[PDB]
Amino acid sequence: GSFNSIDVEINMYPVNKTSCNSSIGSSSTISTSELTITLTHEDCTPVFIGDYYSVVDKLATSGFFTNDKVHQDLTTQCKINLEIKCNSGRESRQLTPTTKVYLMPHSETVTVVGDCLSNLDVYIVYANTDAIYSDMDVVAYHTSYILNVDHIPPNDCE
Amino acid sequence: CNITCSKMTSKIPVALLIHYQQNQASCGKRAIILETRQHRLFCADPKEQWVKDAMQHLDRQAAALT
Repeated sequence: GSFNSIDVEINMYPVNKTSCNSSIGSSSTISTSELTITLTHEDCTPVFIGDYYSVVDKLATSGFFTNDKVHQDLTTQCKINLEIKCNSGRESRQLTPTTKVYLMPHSETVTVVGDCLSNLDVYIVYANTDAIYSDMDVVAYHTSYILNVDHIPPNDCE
Repeated sequence: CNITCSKMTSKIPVALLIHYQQNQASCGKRAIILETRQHRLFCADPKEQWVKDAMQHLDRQAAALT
């Protein structure tokens, strides 16, 4: 039941700003002038080492990633909080994922502030890269139709 | 040709990259193919330092795997 790697993938539509500012720290953020994404985690052993954000048209992908050099301590429970805030917002509801069973321990919360996205997918990927076959828990949220972002490269912020 | 190099990709975090390959002369632009953790391919331009370092990095990983 262990894992050693976490990925967060956020796809959004439609978005207008492309210049972006990012930070990995106790509070991890990806910011444009129209959007703010914030990641806090707690008791998570794998370490986040960067984030990304790339847009094609008004279609964007973005997210946060750890390396895979360390496994999750199984005596504590990794907790992932993700907030997606419109700079033009007020109402702050959280989100419900596709139901499903998981082989690894973790908790996650996705909060959304604002109404500026027609489309929003959010994937949290807990992965055990010490597996022979693909060994990933995938917690998925959708607010409408599932966007395709293959073909959009995960560029760093700029 | 599974891929033909139109636009080149701008900087991708070296941590997200898992493989690179020389692209066929026949395929498209004679450039480098990059593979990401998400199982995706993008065409990069070998002259940029970033791509160069990326390559020396994956090269470093492939050795070690041996």
